[PDB]
Amino acid sequence: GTLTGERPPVFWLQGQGCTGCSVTLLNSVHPSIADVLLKVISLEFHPTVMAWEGEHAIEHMRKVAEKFKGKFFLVIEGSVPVEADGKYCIIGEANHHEISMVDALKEFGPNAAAVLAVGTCAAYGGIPAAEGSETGATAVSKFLGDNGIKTPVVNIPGCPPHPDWIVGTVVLALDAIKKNGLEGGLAEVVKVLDSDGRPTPFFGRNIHENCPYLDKYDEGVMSATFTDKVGCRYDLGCKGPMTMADCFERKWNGGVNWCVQNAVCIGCVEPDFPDGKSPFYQA
Amino acid sequence: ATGRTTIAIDPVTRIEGHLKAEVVVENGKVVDARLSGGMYRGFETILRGRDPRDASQIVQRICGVCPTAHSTASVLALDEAFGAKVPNNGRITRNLIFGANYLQSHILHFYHLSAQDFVQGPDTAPFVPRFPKSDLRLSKELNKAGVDQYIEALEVRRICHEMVALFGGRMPHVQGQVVGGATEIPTKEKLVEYAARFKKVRDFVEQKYVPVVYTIGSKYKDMFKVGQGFKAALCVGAFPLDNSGKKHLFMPGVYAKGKDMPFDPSKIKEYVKYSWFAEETTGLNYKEGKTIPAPDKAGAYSFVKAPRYDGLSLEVGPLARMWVNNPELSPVGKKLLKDLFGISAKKFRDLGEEAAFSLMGRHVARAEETYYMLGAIEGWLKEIKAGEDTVVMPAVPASAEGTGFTEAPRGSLLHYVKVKDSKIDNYQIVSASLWNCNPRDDMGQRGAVEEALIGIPVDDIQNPVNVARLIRAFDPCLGCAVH
Ligand code: SF4
Ligand code: SF4
Ligand code: FCO
Ligand SMILES: [Fe+2]
Ligand code: NI
Ligand SMILES: [S]
Repeated sequence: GTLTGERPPVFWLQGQGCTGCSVTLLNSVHPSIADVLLKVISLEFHPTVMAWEGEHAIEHMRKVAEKFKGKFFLVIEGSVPVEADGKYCIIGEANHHEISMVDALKEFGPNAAAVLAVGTCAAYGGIPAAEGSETGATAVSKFLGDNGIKTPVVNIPGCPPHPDWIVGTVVLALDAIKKNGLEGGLAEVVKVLDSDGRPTPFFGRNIHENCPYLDKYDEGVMSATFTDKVGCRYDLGCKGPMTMADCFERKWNGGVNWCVQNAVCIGCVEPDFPDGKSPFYQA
Repeated sequence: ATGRTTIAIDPVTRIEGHLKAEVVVENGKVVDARLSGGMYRGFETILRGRDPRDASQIVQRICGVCPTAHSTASVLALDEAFGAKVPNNGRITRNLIFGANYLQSHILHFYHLSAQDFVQGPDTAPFVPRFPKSDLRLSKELNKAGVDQYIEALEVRRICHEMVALFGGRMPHVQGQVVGGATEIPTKEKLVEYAARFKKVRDFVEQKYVPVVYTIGSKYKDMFKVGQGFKAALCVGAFPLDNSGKKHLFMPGVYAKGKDMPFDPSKIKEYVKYSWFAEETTGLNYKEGKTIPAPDKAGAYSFVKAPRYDGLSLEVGPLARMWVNNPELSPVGKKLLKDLFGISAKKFRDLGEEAAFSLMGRHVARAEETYYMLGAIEGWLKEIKAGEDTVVMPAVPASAEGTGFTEAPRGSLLHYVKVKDSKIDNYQIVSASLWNCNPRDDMGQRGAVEEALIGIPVDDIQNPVNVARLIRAFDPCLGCAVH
């Protein structure tokens, strides 16, 4: 990119998130996050990093949204809680009126070019929707569907996702749009999503079938302590067999480690995370 | 002479999580304040019924900026409950995992959250638009140094997360801390990799970060004269330096009404009159804590409970820890205090109570603490033994309890777990930004940041920049505060 190139507007709204999906993106190696912000996208609203604040920040987003109606990208980080008339997540206040996450998604969702549900919470409900919760935490695609909102959704799950999955899905979409225009481009993106809405370049391969300890699994050679790095981690709770992600190859944090080498995979990109992947430390 | 204006800010930006601030301004100064944490998840109820070992993964999702802190508190609570005896080398490995994220978090806070309070960024989103009169005082050269350092700090904080991941697996959300220790023995080769990254971080902290905080501070000397609040602080201890549980890098203590006092955790109670929880749960110590949301309860204004220490409203964080422990100041802090401020100082308390407990004093304390952590990490790199085991594998108990105490980058953190029938019966969390960003208690006493807002200058109601500047000095993380 260039400082002088075309950069589409992005609004990043946090519902029931932990900010981990923003922090993971800050860890992008190639392109660096500086290059993403200055050369790839125009991040017009993001509560963690933007200059302005309060009702002024909300109104700035609304002004951009009107100018780019149908064309902005809406990132959602966290689930959307529907109980108690939306009161479990208030994201702002303007005109003396509080704005719940429910309100915000109903306002901006219909007018986005696409909604990127970043993280397992936004994609599938995640920890806020797990057993023992009581806020009505809802995944983005389900909330939009329940409310008659037809805007395309792309899920980029993980708790957190790898930065390469987030940046790479943006690049996939921008490439498709450059070639085909907005509607033709988004149609080409949808064609490369799996049944759980995940881009197959990143989520189309199984961890276990590509794992370097697979020979030990087949031999029945299982580590009995976490620090034994020779054996397979299945008896310690590894969920690699049920997990679709490319972590075995790209690894984490500049390639320095990944979950299976260090401890176990907990299945963090899967629709049933956490409850269907728990207990974490037994098979 | 002017009358009242009431100013609501939602969202407060360049913090973590969901915060509304409402201040009453009269005659150019804040005279009242209310802070509202506006998002709830309910980790304390989600955790019930699970295998206790799952907690050290689940709890990290309270917050993606500080997950190693919750990981640490959780494994310490599980260690106690299970009777797990962490091997010496595992204690040190944990300190290397967690200490690297102190570096990440403080650098993120100063540059990527706070620095735009004083620095104009480039003329493109997310750096514009902003208040037309933003009170940005730096020369063209020093403003450009701030921008250049903001950009460099994006790389440095990423390198800090590589350091975390070397023995932690990945970051955010480490895999490498469990009950019984750390899951990966450090190898000679990976210790070389950690040290090489650490050198780059050290150089940035010593040469860029600590000097820029004092230098920017010297252009905002008025910001050392406001934001005192209660001038009351808490530290619960963190980073064990041996296997006795009695010696720590940060030692515990309370400071209030000009006096040092011991820390007794039985004196913690969480009040809820002004919080969205059932009235019958007010005033509980964490060992008997309850979390029963009441989002429609009249008069309440926050999902943050109100913790009080023997009735006192205390703050937490780098200022709190550095004031309680009173370490020697960094060489470059000593020099710049003399050169730029005319202050002769050797130890942290030589700043004096008023300047330390101030808006800019909290930024200085955080920079000094970052420098202090460098020496701790250097010591752990000498102490660790490549190849020595870092974990034990304990059986899950049927019936047990435990408490883990540590210091997250933003302040004091404890997790309490009670196990019954081999499952979590209760899990209670009392976190750093809980201590800072809470609402009034049942007696009407304000939370620490609410009180620190009193007296903040608002000479221009149309550009009320100092309200959120004060809030940002405390590095709020509302995901932690509410959980
Ligand atoms: S370590 Fe996990 S992913 Fe690898 S072979 Fe064993 S069970 Fe499969
Ligand atoms: S290895 Fe498993 S737990 Fe780790 S990031 Fe990949 S999918 Fe998530
Ligand atoms: N640091 C941090 Fe997060 C907060 N507040 C915790 O604990
Ligand atoms: Fe709590
Ligand atoms: Ni946090
Ligand atoms: S942390």
